[PDB]
Amino acid sequence: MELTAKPRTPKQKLDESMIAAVAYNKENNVSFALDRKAFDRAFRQQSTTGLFDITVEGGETFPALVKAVQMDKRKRAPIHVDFYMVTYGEPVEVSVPVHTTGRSQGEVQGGLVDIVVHNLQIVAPGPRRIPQELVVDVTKMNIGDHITAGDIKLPEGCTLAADPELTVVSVLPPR
Amino acid sequence: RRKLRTRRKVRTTTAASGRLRLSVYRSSKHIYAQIIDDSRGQTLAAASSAALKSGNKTDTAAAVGKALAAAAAEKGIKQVVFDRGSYKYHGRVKALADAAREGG
Amino acid sequence: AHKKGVGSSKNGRDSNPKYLGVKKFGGEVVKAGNILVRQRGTKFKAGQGVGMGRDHTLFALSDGKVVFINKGKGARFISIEAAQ
Amino acid sequence: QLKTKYNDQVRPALMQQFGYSSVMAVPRIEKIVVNEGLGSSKEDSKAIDKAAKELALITLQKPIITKAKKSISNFKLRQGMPVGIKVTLRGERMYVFLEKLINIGLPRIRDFRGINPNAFDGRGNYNLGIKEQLIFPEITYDMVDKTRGMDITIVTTAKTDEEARALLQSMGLPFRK
Amino acid sequence: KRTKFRKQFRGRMTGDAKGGDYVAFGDYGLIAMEPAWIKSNQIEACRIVMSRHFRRGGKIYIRIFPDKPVTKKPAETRMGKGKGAVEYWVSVVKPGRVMFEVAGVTEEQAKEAFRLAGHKLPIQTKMVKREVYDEA
RNA sequence: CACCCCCGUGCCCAUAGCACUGUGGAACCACCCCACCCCAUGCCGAACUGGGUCGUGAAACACAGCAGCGCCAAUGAUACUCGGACCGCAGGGUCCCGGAAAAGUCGGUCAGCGCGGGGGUU
RNA sequence: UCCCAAAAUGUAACGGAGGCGCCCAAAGGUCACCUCAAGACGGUUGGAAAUCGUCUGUAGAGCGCAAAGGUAGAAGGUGG
Ligand SMILES: [Mg+2]
Ligand SMILES: [Mg+2]
Ligand SMILES: [Mg+2]
Repeated sequence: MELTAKPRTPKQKLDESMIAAVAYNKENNVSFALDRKAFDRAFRQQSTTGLFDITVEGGETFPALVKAVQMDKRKRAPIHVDFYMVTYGEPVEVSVPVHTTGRSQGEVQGGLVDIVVHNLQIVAPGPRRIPQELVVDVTKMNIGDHITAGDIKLPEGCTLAADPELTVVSVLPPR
Repeated sequence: RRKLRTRRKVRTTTAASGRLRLSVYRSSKHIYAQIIDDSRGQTLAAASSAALKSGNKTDTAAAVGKALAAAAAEKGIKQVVFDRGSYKYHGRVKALADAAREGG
Repeated sequence: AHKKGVGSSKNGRDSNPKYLGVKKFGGEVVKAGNILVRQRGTKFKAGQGVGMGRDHTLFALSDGKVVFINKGKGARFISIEAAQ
Repeated sequence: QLKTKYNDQVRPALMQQFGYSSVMAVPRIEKIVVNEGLGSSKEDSKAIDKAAKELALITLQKPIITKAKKSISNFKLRQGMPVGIKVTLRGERMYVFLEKLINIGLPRIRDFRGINPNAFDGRGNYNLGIKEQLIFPEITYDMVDKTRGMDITIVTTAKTDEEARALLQSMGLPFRK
Repeated sequence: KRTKFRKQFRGRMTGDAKGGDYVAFGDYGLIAMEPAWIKSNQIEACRIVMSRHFRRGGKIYIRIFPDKPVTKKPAETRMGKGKGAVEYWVSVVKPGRVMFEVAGVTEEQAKEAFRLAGHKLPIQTKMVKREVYDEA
């Protein structure tokens, strides 16, 4: 992502395919303005558990994580973004997606397994090695099987910010 | 509880009064018969019973009232006002009062 | 007679003339007697030098300049930092 | 007439059972009460008297008519109207009547066997729910009106119920084991 | 459909969506692209339609309840006051909003569960999927 | 304002509140003790109140740590809008120009500032 | 008295809701004091609420009636 400008005036882009963000930490809170498409093809994967090279026009590579993007209504199109410069030993806390795997003993059974909570935020991730996903069991689950955060295995170190007993998923019944 | 001190205090008008207020912390036997000037968070006199007492404390009663009334003299105060506390103007406190309420 | 309801319920006729507000604003050389605020409960609380009528009205006892003070909302006051 | 073994049997034995940094910080007893939530089901401008007259000779204290919280729920309820009766006891009269109970009260109870264990005011405070008034060293049916009951409150500095019980028992109290 | 209890009447005005997230409760979802008044009975028209296409799972979310009473001509007159508290009930959808979002059925078994459901709405809508991560 | 701490009383009046934890005792404070009568609880000197130790610091308080919660709160982009000028039959909407939120995010703090009296620096 | 009413005031409709033609020797003057709703655990006729008790508890209560504003340092609750 080669964003270059960063003036308060976004004219020179609002037409020209280019999104407009801002990134910081507590130190520098530099103004920003990157390419629409690029970021558009970008953020997709890495989402918010994905840090990428930020060599602002002039050659000064930076590290940051996707904070908060506020896209257009009427148009799934995005307009503004927030990057939270990666730290080193602690970024803050992150939002990690819940994922199912292996056919469940509920699906075939007679019902369908539902993921009550899509993405999930956990206390402390640990910068340098931050889960860009989170596979989860479902098979065992049968006729009304709830799985909470205090169940899902954890990626060596990370601590669950979300209440444990909280239903992350549950096999839903028929009808 | 506290209410009592804030009612008593609040009821006592500040600068609309112009006058001055004399307090008292006689829930202890360490009264403080303090005198304060409305606006400025200043204290003009005072006449506790902290400088010894001889043995009295609930008795040093009118002592501190006396030790204050004549005390303002070396400042020269004429009009003052009693801002007691919870202390329901009984004897112990009436002491300081009458004592001073005449010694002034 | 008959056997119904005297008047037809659910109406919408009439209301009230009504007034109230703020008669004197920040920095107006009030006067002895000027009224500075018609309020209802105690929106603005009698500051320093501001007598307060029976209907929470607020007037000036002496002369001077009108002063507004609002601490974190809730409690507001109109004072009179007289000139002279 | 008490207090020494109060401390002694209780207090010391307490450090000699526990370990208190002071004698100040040891579970004690703040007040014993007698709630008389009678009437209502018996609106006897006459029956109300039985209680007081009574309570007072068995608690040696003129009680107050804890009039309805002005609550007027569906059934029989209304404004602030005489319903119950409160009589708080502390220190002296407390211990003075109290002792009666530890001594005569309960001991002298037909069908009596002891009192429930299970924690009450997790506040380290205990509760007592007496019924029939016919078991009092004062209660005289051959000089009363009809026959009633009553409830008593144990108010104790006890920080915990653990510390409560003991105090409660050593000080005088039977437990149905 | 209808609200359980309330006040009785109302007014009318507009400005685009404000609280119609995106993903939440599902993987697929429908969004309205025009300022309208969704008649409760035009919701049933969807729900039910949508049902049929599905058999079980019931992974259909209707996050657009009708908080709005409308009115009518008692027959003609004019000489009297406001009228017809009960013409029907409406739920004001605004652009970008999310009335629907099934979840669980095939991408396709989802693009039809709406197509139809869209043929009975006073406006134009398009389907949506993910990357929706604002508040959670 | 020599250094400190403590008690009273302010301004300020949650970025000064809470909680969890620890520090303090015989200078101050409080608990504590008795209390017939002064004066007193619509019952209880629990609270008012009168006369005082010891003992304790446990409770209350004062102090200090801490931020899990509260309270504060950016910037960037945005909602809206004065003004200018347009669109769609209509619901509605847009362009140029100044103003410009709310919520949320970075982060922020568990105050700061007086007067007077007390006791310490063996 | 609320809304309409377009953050000053004011503003219409056979527009949307609701009250008044009173009440209080004391529900007034002043002077003292107390402070609520509500839940949780534990308690006797009780057992849903209610009487007592113990925690939480800027008040989520109260204010003679309609609503709004206002109010606990009380306009709330008692006594002289
Ligand atoms: Mg302009
Ligand atoms: Mg314009
Ligand atoms: Mg603009």
